[PDB]
Amino acid sequence: KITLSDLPLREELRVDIRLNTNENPYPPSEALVADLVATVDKIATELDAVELRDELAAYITKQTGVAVTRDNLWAANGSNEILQQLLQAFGGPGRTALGFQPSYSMHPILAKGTHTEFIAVSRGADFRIDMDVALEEIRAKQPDIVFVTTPNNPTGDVTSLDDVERIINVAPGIVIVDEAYAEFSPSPSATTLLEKYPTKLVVSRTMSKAFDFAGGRLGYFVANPAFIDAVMLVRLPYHLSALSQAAAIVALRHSADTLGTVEKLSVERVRVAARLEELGYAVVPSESNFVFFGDQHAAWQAFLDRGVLIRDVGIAGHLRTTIGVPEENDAFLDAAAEIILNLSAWS
Amino acid sequence: KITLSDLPLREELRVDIRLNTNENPYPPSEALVADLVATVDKIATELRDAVELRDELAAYITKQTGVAVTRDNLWAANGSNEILQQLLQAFGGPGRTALGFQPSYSMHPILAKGTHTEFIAVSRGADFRIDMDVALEEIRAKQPDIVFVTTPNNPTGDVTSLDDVERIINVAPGIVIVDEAYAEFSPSPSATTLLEKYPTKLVVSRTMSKAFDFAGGRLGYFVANPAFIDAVMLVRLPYHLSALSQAAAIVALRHSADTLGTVEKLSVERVRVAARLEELGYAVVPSESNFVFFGDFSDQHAAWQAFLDRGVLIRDVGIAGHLRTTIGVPEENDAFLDAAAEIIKLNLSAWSHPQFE
Repeated sequence: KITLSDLPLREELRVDIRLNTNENPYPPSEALVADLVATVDKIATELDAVELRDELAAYITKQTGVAVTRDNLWAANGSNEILQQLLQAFGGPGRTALGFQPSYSMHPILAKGTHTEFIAVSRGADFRIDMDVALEEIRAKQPDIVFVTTPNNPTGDVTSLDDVERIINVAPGIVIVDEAYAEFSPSPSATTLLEKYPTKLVVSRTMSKAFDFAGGRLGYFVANPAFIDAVMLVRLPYHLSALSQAAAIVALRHSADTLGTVEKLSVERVRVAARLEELGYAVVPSESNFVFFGDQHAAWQAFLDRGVLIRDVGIAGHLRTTIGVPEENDAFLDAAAEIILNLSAWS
Repeated sequence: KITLSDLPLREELRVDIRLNTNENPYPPSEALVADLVATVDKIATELRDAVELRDELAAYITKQTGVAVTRDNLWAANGSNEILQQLLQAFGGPGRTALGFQPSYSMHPILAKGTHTEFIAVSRGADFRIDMDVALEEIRAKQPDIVFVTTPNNPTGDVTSLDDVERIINVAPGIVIVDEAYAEFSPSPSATTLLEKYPTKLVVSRTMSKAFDFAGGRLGYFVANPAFIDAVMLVRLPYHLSALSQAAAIVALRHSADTLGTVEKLSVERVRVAARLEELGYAVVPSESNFVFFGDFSDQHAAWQAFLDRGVLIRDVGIAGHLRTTIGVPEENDAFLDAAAEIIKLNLSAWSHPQFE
């Protein structure tokens, strides 16, 4: 009986209240569900994602205030797939992508699958991008792709558009601004910078943190139309099924009810962060649906013992709690107050 | 005007009766639709690696092929292209090659470009079957890391025997992907029967999108030794397949019995359409898919226009002298055969203007 070692693999490849995944805990609207079931019924009975892209452009126009059309919009099965496609067109063998740590956007499987070398530059002690290092490294390394995540995961930190523009101007290739968590932030979108940096800027977005549509998922990006032409050369034909498209379309036409719940999540974040600081925790200012706090795996166990699952992102001294409904949020705040000591590391 | 040349692109990247896409034209069962809407409602209201879908796919394949498999032999992705991409990422890629037999639709050029696998093509013989001497010679010569065999083949409809497949496997040094996208319509046994014997080499690729119809869901999958699931797990995008996509595929699978009845009906109709084309005087490649590949036209695009003029959309696959008609409902099939009859005595020609620079 055979193991992986026997196959010709490429050699380089050798409980109750859960606030640990960064998703919208609120139930979907009756009108959403109703539209969903009626749309599947119609599609189930049988009579490049143009319609979905119209809808995504509409959603972004109203969300960001930047007027875009389907020509600026590109959809895939998820954010990882959006990024894969961009790395295939603009990264890959002999090319590099540079990002700022800690970040969840540059998943290692993307490098391996696309053969793009990933370069990491540490954020500063405040978990914010250190602009002097950032611009020096980009100028040193001439990376083909620069990633900026804002708001950042796991830290929640936003980077100003002025700083983003700085990064774009020194960046020789493309820049992917990852706004997965942008819905929860009051700050303006980098979509406002597209007109000025058409050959460079791609704004990456997702429906999977704010929306909830029968377990649908959708990653998308906003860019100059030429970027759509580019990823069309690498995208898998019929990558996006009619079903996936339809269901994303339904979610997007009920986005008004979705944006009400993200408003509620955003207000609750401000609260949870403040209270953590009262309790004496050091909390990175956030504009996401989560908080990054501490000064840890032991602490993570403590919370779990009290029936509260948050996330250990493997970053020393800190843990990430995603904002939930208020009862969940208080239940978290209870555990955290009492969770505040040393203990040594063995081999 | 800003264009694609202004971006830092990788330099190598620089009517009524439609019988032209190879899908099942029959309506879904009321029970299917009912289950689908109830499932989505349940999932929509909100109470690791597609394990449940894979249990159900394994059950399907066990019944269909007769070869006993579990979820550990089964791997699911959004479609066949995605299944192939993942395999090429694990087993192909920079410095490696994949060899196929033309004409075939399985090795899409975008797969080569996205994965950086070099594709090699070997021509099928004058009968549109794999010419085994040339096949085995070229595998020997090239030592390709991946060999593709599509059976039934698209666009030709031709099946390759398991004996010939085994010959190909034994000379192939890397892996062999047998693409059985169209297998449901064929009476011949599945290469899943060969899995036990060739665990380190053989992957059988399958899809639901030709036979099933489930709210515009799509689902590609493969059947193999469990070690192959371990392999593609290293390259697959986490959460590549949505709960929704999985759910819907599971509903289609639990109503398979209804779907298999409609494929039976499509398969009987194929035998008819093919025979009648041969009566009319058309040369028809023996098929076991849901389509027929026929002609010896002078200008086959002209012929394609003729059919369309008569309200019948078939497919021009850009192969000289031939066109591909996918089998539909019997009325559609007769409507096709009518036009086919009229067309076989015309001396159609419709040259285009040439390329002005």
